[PDB]
Amino acid sequence: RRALIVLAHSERTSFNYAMKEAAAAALKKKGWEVVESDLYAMNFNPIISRKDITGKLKDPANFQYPAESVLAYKEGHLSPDIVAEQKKLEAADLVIFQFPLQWFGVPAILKGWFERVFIGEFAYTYAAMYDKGPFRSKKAVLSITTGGSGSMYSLQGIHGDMNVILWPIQSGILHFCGFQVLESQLTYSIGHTPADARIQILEGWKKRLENIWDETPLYFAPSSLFDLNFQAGFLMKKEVQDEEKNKKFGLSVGHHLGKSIPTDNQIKAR
Amino acid sequence: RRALIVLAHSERTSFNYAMKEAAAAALKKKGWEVVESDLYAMNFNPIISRKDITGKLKDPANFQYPAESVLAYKEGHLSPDIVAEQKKLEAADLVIFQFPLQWFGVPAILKGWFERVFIGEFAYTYAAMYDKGPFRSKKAVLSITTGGSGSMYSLQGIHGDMNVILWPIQSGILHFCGFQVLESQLTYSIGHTPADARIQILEGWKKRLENIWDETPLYFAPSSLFDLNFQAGFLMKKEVQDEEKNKKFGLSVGHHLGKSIPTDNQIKARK
Ligand SMILES: Cc1cc2nc3c(=O)[nH]c(=O)nc-3n(C[C@H](O)[C@H](O)[C@H](O)COP(=O)(O)OP(=O)(O)OC[C@H]3O[C@@H](n4cnc5c(N)ncnc54)[C@H](O)[C@@H]3O)c2cc1C
Ligand SMILES: Cc1cc2nc3c(=O)[nH]c(=O)nc-3n(C[C@H](O)[C@H](O)[C@H](O)COP(=O)(O)OP(=O)(O)OC[C@H]3O[C@@H](n4cnc5c(N)ncnc54)[C@H](O)[C@@H]3O)c2cc1C
Ligand SMILES: Nc1c(S(=O)(=O)O)cc(Nc2ccc(Nc3nc(Cl)nc(Nc4ccccc4S(=O)(=O)O)n3)c(S(=O)(=O)O)c2)c2c1C(=O)c1ccccc1C2=O
Ligand SMILES: Nc1c(S(=O)(=O)O)cc(Nc2ccc(Nc3nc(Cl)nc(Nc4ccccc4S(=O)(=O)O)n3)c(S(=O)(=O)O)c2)c2c1C(=O)c1ccccc1C2=O
Repeated sequence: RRALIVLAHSERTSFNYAMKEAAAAALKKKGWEVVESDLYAMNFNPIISRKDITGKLKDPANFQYPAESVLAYKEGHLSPDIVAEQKKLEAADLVIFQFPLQWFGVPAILKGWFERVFIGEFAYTYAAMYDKGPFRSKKAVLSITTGGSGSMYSLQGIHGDMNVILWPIQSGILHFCGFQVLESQLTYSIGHTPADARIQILEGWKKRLENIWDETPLYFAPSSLFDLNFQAGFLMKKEVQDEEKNKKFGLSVGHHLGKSIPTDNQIKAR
Repeated sequence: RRALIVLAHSERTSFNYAMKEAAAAALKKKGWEVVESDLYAMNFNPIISRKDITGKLKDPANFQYPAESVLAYKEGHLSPDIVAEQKKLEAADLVIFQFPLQWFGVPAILKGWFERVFIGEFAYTYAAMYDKGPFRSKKAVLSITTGGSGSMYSLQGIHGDMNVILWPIQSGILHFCGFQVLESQLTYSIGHTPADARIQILEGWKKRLENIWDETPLYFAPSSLFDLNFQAGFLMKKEVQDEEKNKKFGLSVGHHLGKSIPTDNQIKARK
């Protein structure tokens, strides 16, 4: 069992670093082979460019990134820092994303990590996406710390449902490539947590990773219910559309179908 | 009136760049003072660090960006790039974010732009946020070109409702700082769009800009319905919670209240 920890924070004194290192000690004691990826420490470049391709470009005039990136992968002409990361992606059974919440999403350095590493054919394919994604036998977690409390991200909060915020990350990025997303570890208002309570959070996180691989993941609508061709528009099957019309709740946050959204569908397991 | 355009594409030969240039010339046509912000061309730094503070750090031992960046702004110890961008904001009346949809969100360079430019005390404040935000006089628009199609992001699409994908950007980032978000300009299935069809998209976009200041912005639950208190935990007033009990719809995407979401809340204007 091998695991990969990705950390997007610039400081060592950060609670994210402490939250990272805690995961390491907890998993290593369980017999895990853990590798890390402090994005800031590596001086990782999150900005995609034509230099991501180390081979002869197919069209140096009109450059299209999703075209040259797929070709380079099949020929081994991606940037050496991207290939290095991809080797860790496949070798790792569990992937942990540790970061502070930043403007209702991941930090730029992490967003750019996704963009450069999740290259077509490697991470995803339209002939094998979501349920059939390359990373099927793999589980992903989100370990986030926010400045705001949990009430502010409640259904009756000022910012809105936190479930909505985590959707374009856990669904469209993680699950899209086959990943099984587990229940996110949410840390609301960490800047306002008493000293001896912070110490407890580290323990609840370390105890969790003792039996995390046997957890029940979040629910997504399986693609077995979609047409999955380019002429139908990848829409849902009418056999199912007529079935889901008698229900009160939608399938998921993005697959709500103009009706009620399942409580904590993106934070709590089904 | 002044307009700011923030372009996020590495390629000059991209349709996003065409969409930027066409938007520029259309505004200058109507006597707009147009300022541009080509991130890739500006070699903009998208990563936050203590390097963002040129002065002396309050605590180089235990460094915290949010609490340390607010200080530099107050005293004027911010990086020249950040300040040069913060001035373009304040000056302009209309902000346009031109970018390709990348992984169900914005490019890192644009995300980093938000992270370094939008600093506390300037862009936002716990007392002055959303409806009472600092940028409550200004308007913002999203101009997006996606790979997938409109049906893929339809309600029954494999990807899901675009309104959900657009919410954390428009509500959590734009509106949070006071902005008035207009109807996003979505260009689906680009690359599968014919040449003569791509020349018409530009003109229609240039036409919309003619009377875009007189458009209706997207709906967001007014902060008046909430108790802006920490003892109340910034929740909806019980007076308001008892009003929205006999209803079968929420107020927005993030304020669905476990109920239904108003159709096209993040793409189509109110009513
Ligand atoms: C650009 C930007 C955008 C942001 N956007 C958002 C947003 O949209 N929403 C939002 O809610 N927040 C936002 N934030 C705030 C951000 O979420 C918080 O700053 C972050 O979650 C906490 O930072 P940190 O995890 O590095 O911990 P720090 O703030 O560095 O540390 C928190 C506390 O943990 C303590 N600590 C450190 N190490 C240990 C240890 N080993 N044991 C015990 N205690 C320890 C420290 O004493 C410190 O007081 C944003 C911040 C930035 C910079
Ligand atoms: C890292 C990454 C993540 C992505 N994530 C997503 C995602 O989550 N969802 C999604 O849907 N898509 C995604 N995409 C795909 C992305 O949305 C498209 O590649 C992008 O929208 C293409 O837009 P462009 O500005 O590059 O235009 P281009 O694709 O460069 O332009 C297309 C065509 O327009 C023509 N053209 C250019 N200028 C003009 C002009 N002035 N007049 C007429 N024709 C012109 C060009 O000749 C070209 O053939 C992603 C891509 C990347 C690289
Ligand atoms: N850095 C923070 C922080 S912090 O904890 O690190 O200071 C916190 C933080 N949210 C956040 C901000 C303030 C407070 N609380 C807060 N704030 C002030 Cl200025 N005064 C008081 N005192 C106060 C005043 C009157 C009544 C009661 C009280 S109380 O102390 O008992 O809560 N409380 C609380 S809470 O946990 O106490 O509810 C969360 C944020 C951020 C952000 O950086 C940020 C960035 C972008 C968007 C949003 C945020 C953001 O929200
Ligand atoms: N880069 C691409 C590209 S590429 O053009 O740049 O090579 C292309 C591309 N896909 C992509 C690009 C163009 C179309 N356009 C396309 N094609 C056909 Cl055969 N028919 C129609 N008709 C059509 C026209 C308008 C509206 C709806 C429809 S409908 O077919 O969905 O009913 N449109 C269609 S389709 O789903 O509608 O078939 C997918 C994607 C991506 C992505 O990067 C990407 C990333 C994450 C998730 C998804 C994608 C992605 O889908």
